[PDB]
Amino acid sequence: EKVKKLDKWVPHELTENQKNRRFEVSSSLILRNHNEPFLDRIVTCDEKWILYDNRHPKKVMVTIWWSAAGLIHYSFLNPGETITSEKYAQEIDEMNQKLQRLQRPILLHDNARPHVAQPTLQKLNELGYEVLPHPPYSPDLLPTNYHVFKHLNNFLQGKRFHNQQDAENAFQEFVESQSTDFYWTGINQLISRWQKCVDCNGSYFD
Amino acid sequence: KVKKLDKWVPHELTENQKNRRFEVSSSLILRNHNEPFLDRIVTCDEKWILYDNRPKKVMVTIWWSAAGLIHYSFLNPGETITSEKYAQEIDEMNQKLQRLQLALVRRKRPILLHDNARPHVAQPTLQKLNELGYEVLPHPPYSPDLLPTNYHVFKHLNNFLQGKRFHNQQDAENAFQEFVESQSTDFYWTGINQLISRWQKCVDCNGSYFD
Repeated sequence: EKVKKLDKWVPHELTENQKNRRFEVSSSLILRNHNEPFLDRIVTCDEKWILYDNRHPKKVMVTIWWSAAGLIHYSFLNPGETITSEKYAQEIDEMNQKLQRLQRPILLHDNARPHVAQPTLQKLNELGYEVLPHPPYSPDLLPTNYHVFKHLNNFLQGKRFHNQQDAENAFQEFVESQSTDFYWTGINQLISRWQKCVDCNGSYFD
Repeated sequence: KVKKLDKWVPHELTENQKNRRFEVSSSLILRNHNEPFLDRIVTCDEKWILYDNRPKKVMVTIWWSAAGLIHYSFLNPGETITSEKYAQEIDEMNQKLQRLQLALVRRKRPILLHDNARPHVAQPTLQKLNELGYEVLPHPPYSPDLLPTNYHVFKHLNNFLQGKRFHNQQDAENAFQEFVESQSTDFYWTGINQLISRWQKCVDCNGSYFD
């Protein structure tokens, strides 16, 4: 049985074992960061379906890569082209190129997805990326979902797009219209979130 | 399933079991490369000691670190460890750590490497580690080749226990004590400062076993 949390499908009631993994990771991150601060090294990412009609249907999947410094790279996935480990690998590799030019980094993302397989992992290892521990079923702890994609939504409400290029202009209008303070905030809010999780002994706190 | 290094690990790792082992080793190597953390590790695991060694048994637990033994403890037969008891165990282990460290310049903050797969690793245990400021290193399921206790200490034990029989628990226990006391401080350092190379191999082997 499932429920939608931050647009992501998640247990209608976490198991005891699922709250332990959340508490354990949250606790350790809070401690890690207090002793050896790393928030400012975090690169994070997720995907969101953008619906052509914001009141089956038609929609386009976007992927965004960002850090507290600001946006790094987003791309769109063409309708009917479900993404694979080897292209994600690609995505990663040019994400890294754009980053280098702005400028080791630490990646925070949902590791429990398909395109997160050997080629992908290979790429990150190869490129020198440490992946941050992340408890299963925890959208509340991924900044793209609790921050970025949430504000995107407020921006998307009541919008009808006709062509793909329109959606993309709405997204890109949105991301590009964002201050660096917007990204800085998404990331630096993590510590509070880890704490809030711990206090809830690993349950959802919002 | 099938036993490896004493513990029940599958015959074939599903493709992600091997992915997780890769994801962690890669990250741990990288993290250690950016900010060395080995010498802050405190590791521990549990092992049914057997009465004749070439059924009656006695479970032993050992906490240690690259600097030495910290604390070990036996569980009589018939007794099961409770998350609360384990929590108490941690609190005791911790107190020894600080006497051992009380000697130093700056204690740095301990990173526990241990098997969270156990069942007595639950809220009470988690609460205690948190309450004590203990970081917990990530650990891939079914990966005894990565816990030093299992691959280093417990291995050299089977190697000193072989062809030995005792007809009482105190006498088993006594054997263990004899062993760990005859280990010099850099026998422990070696179990720890060996992880890097063990992580790598897991990576070079794309998340599979390597011995």
